[PDB]
Amino acid sequence: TPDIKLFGKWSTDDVQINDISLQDYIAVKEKYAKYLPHSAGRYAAKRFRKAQCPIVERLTNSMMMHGRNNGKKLMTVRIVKHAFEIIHLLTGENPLQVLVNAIINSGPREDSTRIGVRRQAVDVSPLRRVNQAIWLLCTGAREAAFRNIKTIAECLADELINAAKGSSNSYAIKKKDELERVAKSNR
Amino acid sequence: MAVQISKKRKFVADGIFKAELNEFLTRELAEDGYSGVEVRVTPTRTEIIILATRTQNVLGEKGRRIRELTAVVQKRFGFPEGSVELYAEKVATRGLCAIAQAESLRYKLLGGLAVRRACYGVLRFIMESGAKGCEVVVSGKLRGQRAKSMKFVDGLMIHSGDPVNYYVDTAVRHVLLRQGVLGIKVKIMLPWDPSGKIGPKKPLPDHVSIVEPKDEILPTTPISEQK
Amino acid sequence: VTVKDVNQQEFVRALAAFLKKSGKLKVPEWVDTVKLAKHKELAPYDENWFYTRAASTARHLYLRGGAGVGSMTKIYGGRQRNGVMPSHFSRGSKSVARRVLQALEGLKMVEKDQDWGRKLTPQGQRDLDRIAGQVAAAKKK
Amino acid sequence: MGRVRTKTVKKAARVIIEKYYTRLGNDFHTNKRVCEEIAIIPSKKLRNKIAGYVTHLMKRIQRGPVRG
Amino acid sequence: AIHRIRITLTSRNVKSLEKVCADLIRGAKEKNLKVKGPVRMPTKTLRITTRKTPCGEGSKTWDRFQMRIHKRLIDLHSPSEIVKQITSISIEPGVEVEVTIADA
Amino acid sequence: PLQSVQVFGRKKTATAVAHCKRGNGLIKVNGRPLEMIEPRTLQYKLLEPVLLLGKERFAGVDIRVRVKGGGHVAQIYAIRQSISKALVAYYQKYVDEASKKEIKDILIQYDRTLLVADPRRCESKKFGGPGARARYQKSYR
RNA sequence: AACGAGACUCUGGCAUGCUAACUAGUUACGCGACCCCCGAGCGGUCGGCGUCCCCCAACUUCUUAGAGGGACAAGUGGCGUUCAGCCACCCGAGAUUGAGCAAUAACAGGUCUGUGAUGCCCUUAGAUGUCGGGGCUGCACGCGCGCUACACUGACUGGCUCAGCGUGUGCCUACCCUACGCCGGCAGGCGCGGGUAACCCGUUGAACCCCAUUCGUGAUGGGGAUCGGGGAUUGCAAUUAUU
Ligand SMILES: [Mg+2]
Ligand SMILES: [Mg+2]
Ligand SMILES: [Mg+2]
Ligand SMILES: [Mg+2]
Ligand SMILES: [Mg+2]
Ligand SMILES: [Mg+2]
Ligand SMILES: [Mg+2]
Ligand SMILES: [Mg+2]
Ligand SMILES: [Mg+2]
Ligand SMILES: [Mg+2]
Ligand SMILES: [Mg+2]
Ligand SMILES: [Mg+2]
Ligand SMILES: [Mg+2]
Ligand SMILES: [Mg+2]
Ligand SMILES: [Mg+2]
Ligand SMILES: [Mg+2]
Repeated sequence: TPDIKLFGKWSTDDVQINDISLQDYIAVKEKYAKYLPHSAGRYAAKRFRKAQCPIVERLTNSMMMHGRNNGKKLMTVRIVKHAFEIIHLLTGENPLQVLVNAIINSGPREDSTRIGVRRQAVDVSPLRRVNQAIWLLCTGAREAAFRNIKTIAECLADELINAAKGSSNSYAIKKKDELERVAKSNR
Repeated sequence: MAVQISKKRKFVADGIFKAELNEFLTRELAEDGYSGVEVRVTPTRTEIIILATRTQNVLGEKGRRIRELTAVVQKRFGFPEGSVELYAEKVATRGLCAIAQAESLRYKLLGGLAVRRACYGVLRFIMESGAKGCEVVVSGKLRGQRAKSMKFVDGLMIHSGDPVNYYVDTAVRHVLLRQGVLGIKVKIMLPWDPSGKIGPKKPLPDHVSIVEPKDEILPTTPISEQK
Repeated sequence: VTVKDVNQQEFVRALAAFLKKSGKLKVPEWVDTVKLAKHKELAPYDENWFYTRAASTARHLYLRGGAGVGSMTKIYGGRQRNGVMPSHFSRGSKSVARRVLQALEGLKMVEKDQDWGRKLTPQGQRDLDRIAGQVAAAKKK
Repeated sequence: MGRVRTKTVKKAARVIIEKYYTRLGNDFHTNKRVCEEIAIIPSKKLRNKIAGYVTHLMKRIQRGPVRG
Repeated sequence: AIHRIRITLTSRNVKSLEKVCADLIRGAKEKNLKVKGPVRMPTKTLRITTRKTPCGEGSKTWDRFQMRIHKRLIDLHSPSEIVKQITSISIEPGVEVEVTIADA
Repeated sequence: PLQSVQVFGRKKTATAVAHCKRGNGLIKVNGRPLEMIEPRTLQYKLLEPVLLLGKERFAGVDIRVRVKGGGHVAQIYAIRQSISKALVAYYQKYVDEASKKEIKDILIQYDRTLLVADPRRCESKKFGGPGARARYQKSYR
């Protein structure tokens, strides 16, 4: 620990990416362990510099969207913080493993391109699998807590939980299944 | 005031003064080859210098014109009597001052001459006096009722970059005739006088130049001669 | 301990009770019908707002001498929403800040400075340091 | 990108080499000073570009001879 | 006797201003006048941004003119006669030179 | 015998100067302790160097930091870079060389911008748009 | 061979190397003083806080601004007719900051309402060259650039804590930026000072952001149109509401 940063409280060892493709594109442990999801981060400089970014800072960045949320990142770090504690209560598992499983369960691996309403099926790159997973997971929390009495932190944890426990009750998994079904039709 | 004007207003006011004096002396000494003023505020006095090509015409008979000029410059700008002091001077190599050639061509055209003949005469003069290049444009109703433009270029001429703030002299002059105005534009390139003041120093940026030495001998024998 | 070594949001909270524990620091009469700045919409929630603002003004005078009313009203100035037109920055209320500084002088806590302005007395630095020590020893910082 | 030198740089470097062939070496920070002292380049960026092409030419003249 | 005197120069051209200030420093130091080095105050930048066209037609382009005012000051401890001796020589360009008799 | 060193850090027009001097602990920025710098959401950000080199390296020095410029987040990075740039400079003048190149590598492996500032600055606005790259809305018909 | 491109100029990034500074500072202690034990201790000595006061202290790290330096596809590995060059990497403040300037030829583009630039035509004393009043703002409707919102990633009320580019007393022309004391809920008023400015406003206590209260999915405490009544200031004059 004196040389192992957790998150303040969440240990980042004993977290297993159980995919062979999506690893090397999910920067959780052993070199990307950091105290906070907030760095200067000149990650948008070259083509693939983005995969070296910690995944929690890839979610913190994507969560601040739709107009009156742009640049409000210190508001977007406390959201992830309050959500990880909700996740640890509702389940009991290390809240980073739930995030990794949710990212794995919601990135589509087949998709379709408009060509020549003609579409043709193609297979998704791993980086695009991670990007689509993050975007889908954030949009679900956004649309779930837009006029509810529930808070953006309860619904983000709801989304992550229903995604890691593949249930089709999360917005991200309904959307994945549609893209892969529409792509299977156009096969 | 008890506390005088601030530095910003002071410098802006100096510039406006110089511009108005230059306009005034332009509108008057045109027929005498006026080519610029140099306000040199010296201890105890405000000295103004007028370069020109015909200095006798500037001062006149015993200096009546020059004294009238001192008089008006002292009346209009509010100077204490005895301060404004004015000098005339002759410009060397008049063929390289654009304003002089522009006004010369304007009066040569105002007196009746084939516009091509006049433009080619001034081109000849400007290039003969020593100049990397010149360019004279005349725009207006030349030979008809529809306007046109006639451009006479010669030698080298640059249009782009910083080296154009020096290395070129530009002059634009209107000339009114029996039917509408004509526009005269003269541009000249100064021929890089090193350490001199007929052109600029500091040669063109893309002008790397190499020197070649000698006195190196290949025949050699290891002799150590003493002194 | 010093005043700078402790969380200031609890320091203001303790000093407000200190001020509203003595009976001194006579408040104005218009305390219940005043908006506190041009750019506000309602009266302050907290009924005993004058003691909190006196504590705030005192802790502000501890940190910079010679403040005077025209700066207290800049220290409490914020944003004004002009309805349909864009928002701008706005000053606090001179009457409130002036009455607060006059009520602090009525406690020997502050004095009018040598250059024009207001400043803490030696007796005010002591009352702020004692409350700082009390706060530090309370929360075991 | 760019990094394609211009004829004003290449001709200057070729002349500098063809006259002072024996003063020029293989390192850049010395060729820079040599070309600074033997010629008159009216800029510092141009000086660096000329001295950087001189080095790339010298690295070739040590092999088979160039044709300019 | 001795006096604390302040010279101030200001102009729109750096080369000639620095040349004048340096020659003044030298020509005053050679007589052991205990000069105080030049103090470079911030450079002022007047800016005027105008429309490029008369008449209001065309694409909406603009021109950005600007003037720059450089300022320096020198401090000397010397009799005023020597100050007027040294300050009134070799003033080539349109730089200003102001002398004040007591500033310290 | 005096023994001290002053260094600086920058991030987006926000300078932070740190003065390191032989003493005991006491990393103090602007007179207040390091645990009470305004945004406490980034509390773990200006604690990283000491949480990286251990409390024992900051045991013979007394660092005092002063900050001025930028905003609430550009100053956290200034402080966090300045104290590291200070401990690395104090270890290379009054201690051995390997003793400084060890902590230099410990710091520069976990994160750059702890020793090397980054050159990103705001870009200028151009006429014809609300910012540097955006343009106003085009309108045919 | 010439122009344009490039070169060029301004700008942003780096120098614990140089030059040198009460109209900028740092550190030191000379200090002196306030305060609290907050530490050993006693409370003193040692310390801790200070935009509290001084130095004919030492210095230039931060500030200022001048001179030089520094980057060249220079080093290393691939791909290249082994040429011009391209990709990757080490070292590095940086390996692709941003603007200014810009050619020949042309358009029945815009400007006679910028001009004591201007040709021709018109008017010239019952004037098309001056004062008072009204208009340029009128409203069934069509269109363009935009501001504020549709709320809980929020509104409200308190507390806390950070900028940079600028401008500032006007000649005809009469008006500038404001400190601090008092008075008033507020807009605002009275009284006395500083500044022609790195000197005074000013250490420019900016907003979003940060930390705690109240609200609770209801066109609601979201939103702030429309309209009634009252109070100030600028001005010679406010109605068709100037602010
Ligand atoms: Mg060219
Ligand atoms: Mg160019
Ligand atoms: Mg913007
Ligand atoms: Mg050819
Ligand atoms: Mg190679
Ligand atoms: Mg490196
Ligand atoms: Mg460029
Ligand atoms: Mg063109
Ligand atoms: Mg016109
Ligand atoms: Mg006409
Ligand atoms: Mg008009
Ligand atoms: Mg009239
Ligand atoms: Mg009228
Ligand atoms: Mg109109
Ligand atoms: Mg438009
Ligand atoms: Mg608020």
